[PDB]
Amino acid sequence: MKVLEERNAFLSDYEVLKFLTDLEKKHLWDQKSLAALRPYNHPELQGITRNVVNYLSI
Amino acid sequence: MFILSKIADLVRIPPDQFHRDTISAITHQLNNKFANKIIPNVGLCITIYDLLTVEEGQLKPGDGSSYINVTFRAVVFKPFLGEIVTGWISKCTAEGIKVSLLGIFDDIFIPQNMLFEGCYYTPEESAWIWPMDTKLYFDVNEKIRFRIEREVFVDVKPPAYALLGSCQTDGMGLVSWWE
Repeated sequence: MKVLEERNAFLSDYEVLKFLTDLEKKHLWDQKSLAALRPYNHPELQGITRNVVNYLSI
Repeated sequence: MFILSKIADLVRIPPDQFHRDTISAITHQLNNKFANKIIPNVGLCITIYDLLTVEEGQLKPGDGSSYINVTFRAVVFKPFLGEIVTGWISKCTAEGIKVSLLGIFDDIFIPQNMLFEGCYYTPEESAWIWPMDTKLYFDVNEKIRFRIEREVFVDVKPPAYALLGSCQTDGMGLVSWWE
């Protein structure tokens, strides 16, 4: 494993909020789909993915 | 506060998955190794933003799994030097304040040599006080605005990645103090 460039680009707060939000969809991790429901197993990715979102939306 | 990091690495895809979207499979293996995990001397990796390049899968003579060299980018939590970050006071130790980005990162420490000139600790109330003529209290669980000062890495308490913060300028400190 090699790092080609630690800082390749800034992801704006919004861009993150989006990407992480659209991500929870592909894997069914949204308020809506969570209550209407195996979704993607990954507990850690799902884990932090939610927290980052709950942060930028506050 | 967030960035992307161009990285390269070898992945191992099991025969049990050769029928899956090869690339979606790769991404899985990466999150498997990096999602919410630290990247040595870089920072906290949140997930893969995208894949950039993939080679051909070379098989091993011992197990039907093909190995693949991949170049990708990843969403990394790596506040920059000078940035003004907002978090919650998680603990007031006699030597400083510990901050948190609620579930994101807990290794944010603001030491006494970083607070306002005069700040002292109180083991009775369990908090740090700030004088100016008139006592202001950095209390537990209150949003804190702090400036990031040092980026501390350690090849691997102690944590492989931590950050030092400050509160020495108008506006920094407990948020309820300047809104």
